[PDB]
Amino acid sequence: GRSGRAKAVARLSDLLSTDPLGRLTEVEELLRAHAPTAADFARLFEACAERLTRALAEDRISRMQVTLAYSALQMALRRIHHLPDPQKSVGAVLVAGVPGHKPILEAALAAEMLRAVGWSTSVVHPESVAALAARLKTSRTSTLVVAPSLLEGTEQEADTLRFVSALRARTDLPGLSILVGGRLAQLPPSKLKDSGADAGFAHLALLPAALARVASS
Amino acid sequence: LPSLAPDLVRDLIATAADISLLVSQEGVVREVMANPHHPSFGQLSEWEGRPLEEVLTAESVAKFRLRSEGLEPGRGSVAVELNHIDPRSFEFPIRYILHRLPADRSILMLGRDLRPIAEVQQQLVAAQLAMERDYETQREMETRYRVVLDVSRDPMVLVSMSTGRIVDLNSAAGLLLGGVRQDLLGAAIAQEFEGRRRGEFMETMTNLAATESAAPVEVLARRSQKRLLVVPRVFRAAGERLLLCQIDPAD
Amino acid sequence: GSLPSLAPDLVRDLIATAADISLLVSQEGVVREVMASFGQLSEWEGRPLEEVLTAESVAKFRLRSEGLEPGRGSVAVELNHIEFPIRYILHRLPADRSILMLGRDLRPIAEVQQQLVAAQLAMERDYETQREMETRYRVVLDVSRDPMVLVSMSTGRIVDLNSAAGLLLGGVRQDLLGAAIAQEFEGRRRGEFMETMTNLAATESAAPVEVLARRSQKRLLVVPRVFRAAGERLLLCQIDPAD
Repeated sequence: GRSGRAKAVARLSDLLSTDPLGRLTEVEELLRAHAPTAADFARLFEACAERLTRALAEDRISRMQVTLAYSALQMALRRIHHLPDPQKSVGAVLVAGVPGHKPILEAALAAEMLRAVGWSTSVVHPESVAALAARLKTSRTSTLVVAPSLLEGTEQEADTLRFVSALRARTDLPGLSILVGGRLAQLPPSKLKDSGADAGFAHLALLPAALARVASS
Repeated sequence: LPSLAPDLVRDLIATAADISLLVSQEGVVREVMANPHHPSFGQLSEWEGRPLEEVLTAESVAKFRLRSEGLEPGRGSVAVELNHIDPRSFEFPIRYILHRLPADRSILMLGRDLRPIAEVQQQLVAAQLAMERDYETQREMETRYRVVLDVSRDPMVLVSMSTGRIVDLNSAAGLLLGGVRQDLLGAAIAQEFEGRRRGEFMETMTNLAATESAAPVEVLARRSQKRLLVVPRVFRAAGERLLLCQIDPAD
Repeated sequence: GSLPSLAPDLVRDLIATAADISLLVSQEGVVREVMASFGQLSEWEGRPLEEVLTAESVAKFRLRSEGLEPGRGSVAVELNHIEFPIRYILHRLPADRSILMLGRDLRPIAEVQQQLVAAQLAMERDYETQREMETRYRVVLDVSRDPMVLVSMSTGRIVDLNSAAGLLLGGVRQDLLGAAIAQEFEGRRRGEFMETMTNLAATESAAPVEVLARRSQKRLLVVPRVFRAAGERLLLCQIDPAD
């Protein structure tokens, strides 16, 4: 019940840290019960990721183990949430990772949340800024969501800043709206504007709120 | 163990570990000790004279500081997984035990090579990426399916082989049967046709589909009470079977 | 030569922690000391080393160690105990001609790799169970008697069609895949034709464009619809005979 709810983050983190593939059914069971929407899944995943990050920092688990956990989460996600891309759409959006990073689960969750509220969505894990710009132009998409890697280190922040700057430095993407997450979105809001992003989502589950703000202005 | 000369001591350490680093109290790499019997790491001498922190990732810097700052002589640290940056910008992991040496408070780092594990990790990440790229292709195809089915003037109904219930259809089929979409989705297909029952109907359509140059089946729709003709086809989707029925007026 | 002087107990502990298993073996072949989840191995001390090696490994150890001299380098040999394999690096110590065997267990790396391989296989199999929409799309398009052609708005080329459309256009399906759609119709050009289609689709008028198909020489009526499909911009043409 709500007892189950209170225990979900701890139970999931344990399962993911020990035998994620062998106990994948239990992982799925917990997420089925406590993640009725992709936004709920995002809240639970991000909480677990903080715990896994700390465990890795204290050497209680290895990067290999985090990799197994992440694969199991991806499998669990696809057993539960897989919305059609909406045909009656409020707009088009592209979710991308930063070159040199693989936010596969985070980008998938971003796409689920955006599809759930009516956005026609595509997802790209681009090789470069140029390749991403090409995809934006071909799909005629003017809104870009940069998916953060919750289980990768702080080098991604400077990488994302260089990424956003590089995008803004171009002249072939006029009017592009850019949303960023992770640590960059957690700064005081005044700092956010300098980076070149139009809005930040401080947690993955706050992405719809951020997109709604950008779409308004 | 008997009495040991310094050169021999160095060689024993260098060959007991897969790789070992001697780092000054200040944090400068003093020596990279190669095990010649272990797969090469390439030239790492360039690390010598440079701060250890130059060759570690940010989380590994913090982890090194965490396990070394309070580390006193007498016992090794807990094992620490550190991620290195190679001179050629290669990134590789080593699991180290740290020892504080009492004579000069240097830290000797005794390593186990994790490169083979990292290689297989990269294969798994690549497969995760490939699966999600294919997932997105399926989403394109699902929209194509939706549009083709809905726009098609050819009346079509899709039925689950397992339950015998309608799983999809288009408006053209709905109009012939005499029902709206939401009422027909989930409905037992046999009960849409007068005189039919699930067992015999499903078996009849399944056998008929499995023949060549089959004739359409005459049915009488329960709702519209219109005489219709049905042509069944059977295919496998996601492990289970679907029955696709094309429906035409008999008159 | 940067290491400071190291006390003997420390040297022992550095070796013990760096290696997975180390054996000090007397000149005469007796295990003097074992330093190591391996099992106790306490019983090995005081026993001849050959008693704890397979016969193949006895032969290998004897060959690699007989010519091994102090201060003349070290030698690596893979040995199996009475079975499990260990990479041993052998040094002969000068004080007493004992042999120090520095062992690396490569089983853990192997098992960790197997975990990752099995995870990959399981993940790939999970996605195998959800590839249904491409199949549904193919079957519905193929079975449908309503003539339809799907065109990439990005490239202006046919991406798919059914046999009913093929008949009207005048070629088999496989020959029309990839064809520029405007060039199938006499007097049409890519730019102006796509504009015509896009404009009509937005009007939702569905009042058809009259074309003459090049291959079949049939006059046709084309009704366009435009849609987005997970990042792909597509044009669907429904086709009917005109004359």
